[PDB]
Amino acid sequence: AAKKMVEREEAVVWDILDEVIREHPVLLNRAPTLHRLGIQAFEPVLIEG
Amino acid sequence: TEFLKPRLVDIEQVSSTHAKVTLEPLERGFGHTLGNALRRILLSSMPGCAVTEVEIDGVLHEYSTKEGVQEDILEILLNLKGLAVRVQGKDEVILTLNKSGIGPVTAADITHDGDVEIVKPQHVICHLTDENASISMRIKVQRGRGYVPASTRIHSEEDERPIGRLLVDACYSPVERIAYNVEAARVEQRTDLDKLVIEMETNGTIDPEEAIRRAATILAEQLEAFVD
Amino acid sequence: TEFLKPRLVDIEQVSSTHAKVTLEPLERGFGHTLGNALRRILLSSMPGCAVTEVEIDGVLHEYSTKEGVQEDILEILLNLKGLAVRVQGKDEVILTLNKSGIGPVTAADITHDGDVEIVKPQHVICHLTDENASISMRIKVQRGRGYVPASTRIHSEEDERPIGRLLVDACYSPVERIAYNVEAARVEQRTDLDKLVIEMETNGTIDPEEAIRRAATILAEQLEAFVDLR
Amino acid sequence: NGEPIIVPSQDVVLGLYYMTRDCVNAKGEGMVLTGPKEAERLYRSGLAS
Amino acid sequence: ARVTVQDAVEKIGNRFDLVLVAARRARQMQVGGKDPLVPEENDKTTVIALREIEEGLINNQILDVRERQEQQEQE
Repeated sequence: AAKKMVEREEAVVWDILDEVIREHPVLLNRAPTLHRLGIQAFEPVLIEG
Repeated sequence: TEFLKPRLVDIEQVSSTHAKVTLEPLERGFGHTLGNALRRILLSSMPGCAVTEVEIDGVLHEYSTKEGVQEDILEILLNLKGLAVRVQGKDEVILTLNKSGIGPVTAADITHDGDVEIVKPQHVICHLTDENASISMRIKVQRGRGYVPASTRIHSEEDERPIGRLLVDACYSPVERIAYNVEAARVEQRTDLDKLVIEMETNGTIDPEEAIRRAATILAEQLEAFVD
Repeated sequence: TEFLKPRLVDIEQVSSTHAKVTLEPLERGFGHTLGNALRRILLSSMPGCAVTEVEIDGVLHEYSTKEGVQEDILEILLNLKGLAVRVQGKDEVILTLNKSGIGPVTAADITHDGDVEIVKPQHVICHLTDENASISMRIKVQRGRGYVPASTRIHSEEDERPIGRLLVDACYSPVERIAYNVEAARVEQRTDLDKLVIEMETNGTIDPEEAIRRAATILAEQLEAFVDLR
Repeated sequence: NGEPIIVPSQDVVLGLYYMTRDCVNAKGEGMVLTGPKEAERLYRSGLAS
Repeated sequence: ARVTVQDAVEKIGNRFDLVLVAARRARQMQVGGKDPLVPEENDKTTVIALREIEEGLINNQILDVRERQEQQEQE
């Protein structure tokens, strides 16, 4: 039921995602990660697109 | 064909002369419309009164110097321009201040009539070095709207004023700074909306929400003609 | 408070589409404020009718062809997306276009009802080449604002779709170009007043004084949130 | 090297250069202002460049 | 610490000990269900534990004597 509720993409799923994302960082790697600062962690904000 | 009305969600009152009207949500490309319209009205059209002309003894133009003071007459002109006065009944009041003795001269030292008052009495005017120094200035207060500076004031005037009269920029409108952003809010389906954040800092004589409401009703009464 | 109020004094029609309008008198400095605000509102938020669903007989998808015509079905859908309709009473109507014979298919060949007015009688759609060819499309004209595209309308449609209801994107806004000018007003006792010369360019379907009235009501009802509440 | 890596780059730099450079007699030179608040009020009103 | 944790760095002394003690506290909040002593303002456990250490209700030896105290009153 959780799998199909995500794969139906309900508004309760969008609200739950908006609560999960809140201050939980992600690492934006770029390769070729030459020097040390090629991995930085950001707190994501949601956009469409 | 129905439009989104907002709710005014926040007045974060930082100080008594500071506000931040967080405001959400508007249609896509309407935050800039409301913000720019209010900003131009609040800058160059909001009515109010301040000091325009001042006649001081001991000086003949804007680059002379009276004794007994640390600061010079450009500084007394600038600190005079910073003074925020409100006039209730009339619109052309002349005021006169006289100060002698060891100590600074503040805004509470002025002689006031029944119609005028000072919104910040501890706002400094000048300082006095000599106890024998007797400063005297004839402070005229007109009432206009917005901002008119002394440069185009002296370009626009033609009548020969008596020597000793000093021109100053007339900060008629009571706001000091308004600058907004437009952020992006979200109604549960459409993410394309936008949220207004209007910042405002004024002088005395008004409350920032009163200035915002005044500008809004100025524009509404301006557009009151051809509506349905 | 020594302010004034403006009125629409002279409304000249240069043509049926391109038409200027004055505003008089405006206060000092207000000209660019009202001009830019009316520009943003008059370009974003005007209601106009447009083509939404096209239903051709014997045509399944939009990437097919049909013998007898010259322009393909994507070309027909683009030339129908450019159409300019003015309805009066309803908010959703269905037109009909039926024509046979060799020659171009103008927009003036649509068998119109009473409350629909097609304001471009030289808008070409098809070029029928065979005399034994026919074309019978049934257009659907809604009414809205902004830009609502085919992807979002297929996502948001809760109903089913029979094969043949080809979905055309909706360009609802009938205003295409608008410029304002702040001249010097000719006031017999004042020199510090100005006029606003808004130069609209419409789709032919919207009446300019009605458009200006609606944009003014939109601006006033948006500012009522500032006026009433704080 | 102990020199920061969050440097503005080319567009912020063009904007800050265009802010902090000065002409000779542009518009309203030689005025006296209470501070940044009155100066930015002047610039957004357009009475001084 | 919701934008920069340098105040918590000055409170602890070292980034790795900061991560270790904040991980200890966040694990205690997610497993043990202990109450966060700073008001949470709808935040996650990691930023709550960093804000706890940043305020100064918890250090390493403070958490150590606290866990030892609940241990001895449990036994």
